[PDB]
Amino acid sequence: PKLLYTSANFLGIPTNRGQPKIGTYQGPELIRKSNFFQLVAEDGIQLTDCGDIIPVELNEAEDPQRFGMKWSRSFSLTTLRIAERVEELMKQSNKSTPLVIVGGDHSMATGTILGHAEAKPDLCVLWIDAHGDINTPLNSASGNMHGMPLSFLVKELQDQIPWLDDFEGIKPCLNASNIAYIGLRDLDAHETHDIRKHGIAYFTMLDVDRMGIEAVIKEALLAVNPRLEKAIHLSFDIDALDPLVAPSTGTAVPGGLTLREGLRICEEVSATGKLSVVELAELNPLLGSQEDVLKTQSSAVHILRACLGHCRSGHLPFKVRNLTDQGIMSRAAHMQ
Amino acid sequence: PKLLYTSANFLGIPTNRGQPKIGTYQGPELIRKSNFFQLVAEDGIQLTDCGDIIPVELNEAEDPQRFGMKWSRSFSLTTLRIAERVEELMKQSNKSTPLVIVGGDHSMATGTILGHAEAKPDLCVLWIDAHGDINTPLNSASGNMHGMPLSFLVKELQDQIPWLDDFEGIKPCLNASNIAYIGLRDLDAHETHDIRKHGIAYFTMLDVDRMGIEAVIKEALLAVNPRLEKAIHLSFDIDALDPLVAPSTGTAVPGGLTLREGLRICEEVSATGKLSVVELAELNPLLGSQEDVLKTQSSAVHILRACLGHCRSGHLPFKVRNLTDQGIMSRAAHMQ
Amino acid sequence: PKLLYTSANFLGIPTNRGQPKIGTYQGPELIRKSNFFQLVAEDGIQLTDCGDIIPVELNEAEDPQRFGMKWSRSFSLTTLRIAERVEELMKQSNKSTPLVIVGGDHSMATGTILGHAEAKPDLCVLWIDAHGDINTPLNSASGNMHGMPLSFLVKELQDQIPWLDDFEGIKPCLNASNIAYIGLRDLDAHETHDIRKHGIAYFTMLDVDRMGIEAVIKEALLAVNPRLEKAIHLSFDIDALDPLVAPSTGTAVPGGLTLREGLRICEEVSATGKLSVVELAELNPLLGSQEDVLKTQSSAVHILRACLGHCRSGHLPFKVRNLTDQGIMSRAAHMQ
Ligand SMILES: N=C(NO)NCC[C@H](N)C(=O)O
Ligand SMILES: N=C(NO)NCC[C@H](N)C(=O)O
Ligand SMILES: N=C(NO)NCC[C@H](N)C(=O)O
Ligand SMILES: [Mn+2]
Ligand SMILES: [Mn+2]
Ligand SMILES: [Mn+2]
Ligand SMILES: [Mn+2]
Ligand SMILES: [Mn+2]
Ligand SMILES: [Mn+2]
Repeated sequence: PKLLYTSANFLGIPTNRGQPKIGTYQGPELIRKSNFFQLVAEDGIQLTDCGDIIPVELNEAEDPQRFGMKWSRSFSLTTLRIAERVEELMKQSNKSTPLVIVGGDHSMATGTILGHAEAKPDLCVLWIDAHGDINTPLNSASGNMHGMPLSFLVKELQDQIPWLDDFEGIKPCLNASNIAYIGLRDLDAHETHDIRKHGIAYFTMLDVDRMGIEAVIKEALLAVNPRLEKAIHLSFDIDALDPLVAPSTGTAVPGGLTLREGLRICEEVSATGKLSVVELAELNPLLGSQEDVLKTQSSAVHILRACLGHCRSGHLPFKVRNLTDQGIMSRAAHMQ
Repeated sequence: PKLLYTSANFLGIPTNRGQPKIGTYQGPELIRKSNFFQLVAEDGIQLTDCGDIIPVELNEAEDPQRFGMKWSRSFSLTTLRIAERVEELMKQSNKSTPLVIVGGDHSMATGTILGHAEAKPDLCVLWIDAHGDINTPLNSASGNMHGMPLSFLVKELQDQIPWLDDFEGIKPCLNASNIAYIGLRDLDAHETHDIRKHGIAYFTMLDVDRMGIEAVIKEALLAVNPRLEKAIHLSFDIDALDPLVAPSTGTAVPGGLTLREGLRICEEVSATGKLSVVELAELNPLLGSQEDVLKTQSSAVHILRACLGHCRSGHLPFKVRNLTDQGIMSRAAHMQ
Repeated sequence: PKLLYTSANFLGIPTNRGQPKIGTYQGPELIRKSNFFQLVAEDGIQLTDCGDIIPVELNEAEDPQRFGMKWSRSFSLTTLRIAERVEELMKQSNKSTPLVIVGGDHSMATGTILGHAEAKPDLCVLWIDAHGDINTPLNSASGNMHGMPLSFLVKELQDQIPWLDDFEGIKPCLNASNIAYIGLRDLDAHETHDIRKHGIAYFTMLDVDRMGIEAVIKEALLAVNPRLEKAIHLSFDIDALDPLVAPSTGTAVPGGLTLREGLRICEEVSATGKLSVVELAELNPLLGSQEDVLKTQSSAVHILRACLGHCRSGHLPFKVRNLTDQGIMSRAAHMQ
């Protein structure tokens, strides 16, 4: 059989300074420890583990609050380290070779999209999330960076981003028109304001309920990738899925996507042939029971396999086995 | 932004004599103890806690079985106390001001609808429930009052209600044509008989499966509130939701509404502008594990927020924050 | 009211040599121990417990591996014992009288279909399962018989079945065109190859997602039972349902049918009037927590009740109770 993607790269980013619950740094390990790699090879894909990006984690004294942001210099230093590594991987990829990134809290997305856009400036972004993650710093109630990662990247938002020297190299590489959200159900007011003002395509769980996921996917792809010309950066927050199916995550919100709805998003996005980067964020194996962690891990693996082209309707074998070749008598043969 | 309802009243009714499992009396506390009030205020709604109705709970000697009914004089005395309090609240409400009632087992509905109809005689009732709760007393296998509350209220059923002096003030204020059921999946035979005989609109989980919830809501509202002329009494039994999402309740039945389907019912009913009373019944925080109770509580809060107009697609902020007003340099400003 | 089936037979088959996890032999007991029998009688169906089939379980020395198969002589001996008993029951059934079989691992299906086809050679098979269970022996990675049961039965597969004397009486009684799958999401490559090559109708969770269960059922029935002329053998693997709703089973796969989707399959299949045999496979009450076992048991009972005609929209009573006959004064009567 033929594959859309025959090889793929894998990268861990154990960010944990974007939100205060310890454990998202164990995200990549949660996936490495799974049968993910084995299942992908069983499908005929050559998957290369490119290791982990080491985040910059400064101490309290070196990284005081600034404009309410917690760990903002850790954030900016990490953003640039991430961007550099992703850019480098995406350029040696130039059948494309998708990069699979396992986080880590969602604050990594500023860095991953930054680097990705360097290699492929024309990209679009599909943001699968219960949350907007597009708070500008003075509007954030939490001061957690994992709630702001897109705001630094969107050109139309720059008049609401306070200036900092160490953020200078974080160049806004996205237009509002290049992003589509699926799964929203917990926007902060100011996000709603920005999303509506600048016309960012979004499809909330309400849209998913009224339209159905099949149409929502079609609409999202239509909105930001009409003729499949652009590379896709698929940013998948695990908390988009329902807590019944992904409990081990920092900010669970009831009424989420079913696993199946999530698989459909990924299957469709994979099948475009334009999946350039997929990142899975906000796994925290330190949250919930042991069985919660397994449910979450399992959901992540199915989700990630779908992204690489796994087909729930089955895969043909590489060589068809035949009974005679082993010198073995078949029942049909025997009946003579 | 504008709201359909800018204020709202909140009332607890800790009924527990309608069914034998202790704990539904802790229902209202389960919700007060939650972030419900905070979330509602965050949406710009002024919510007034009107306290709890104290139920009449007689002892065994004072309240023997009568026609098989358990605690029927506690029921009738409580029905009148409830009716009086609700009538009083709904008249000082005369942008309507919705009343949110947290139970308590479902037997409270005889009282709440009675009083509600006093203030607004022309109402319709949307009954969201896995059960009919319309057993007449000699047909009830359990003798539990929470399985009979509508039978006393429906005019066409009065020839099957045995007469009791203390029930005289429970005047049948509903026509069969004023009620619509959504969510049914466990009707007793005699309920099925009555529901079909007198032509009560009903939509079972089977209808929900074949029609989809969007159409079922439209049909229900069409059946009992064609042009949105009537006040709506929305009686929401928590056990309508699936046990996976509301386990802490006395008579759980598998195959229920998803949380999302429930939210859609409430969102639609809210958006009519006719939500006059909403009541949530059969929470029992004494049932199930600690995590079961949290799941149930959480579902109740999302459900109740939807009823008051909460929007999963987001809310605009009351004042838009701007970076310059604080004397702060934006990144866009800096780039000159 | 009228019933499609007024009586029914019940048979346990505690197979456990088709897969290595101990406990599927407790399947039938799990259902007998439930309120299943009571609920069915409450619907007006006369259900006769025909006891259990005793499987042949040979020791290691007597049953070595052959062509990789584990316990293949236990399998063949059991297949014939099952076939004989089912044939006998289905002939004394000649309003049909459905046979309800509770397993037991799925390897029993070779025997049950064999015997069923003896009594009703013209049957079709609806296979509800996350798995294909149609591996030929040299293609099986596990060597577990519960993954092969259909391969011995399908005429087009016989050139890939190795001959064994003790399998001679296992006569291939099915054509590829007589089988339809619903629920697939974990086919082995060689199954996919066979299913596509010989044109077996199949509807995976992907089809269920895109088409919706209502259409998938219609298509399946169209594919193998166009004008409802054929008896239906409904082979229901509990692991077709989602692990959230049937956790206690040996090979759980995420992203399954909802309980409701499963009920719809059964309701539709029941309503054809052609439900001849229904079998439920792969219950293992030795797996999972106590609450997992209850969830699974409960799902099985609802599923099996649906198969026998249970209606979620309610059942009429056998005799309508009337208030006057007991010499009792109604409220309506009193108001004169
Ligand atoms: N887990 C997430 N987003 O994906 N949290 C964001 C929460 C909130 N919007 C904030 O700024 O903190
Ligand atoms: N929880 C409920 N209804 O909402 N129980 C009612 C059970 C049954 N119909 C009865 O009369 O007791
Ligand atoms: N539980 C099941 N099928 O229903 N297991 C089959 C697993 C696999 N296809 C095999 O041959 O072992
Ligand atoms: Mn996020
Ligand atoms: Mn999120
Ligand atoms: Mn109720
Ligand atoms: Mn109920
Ligand atoms: Mn099976
Ligand atoms: Mn299976």
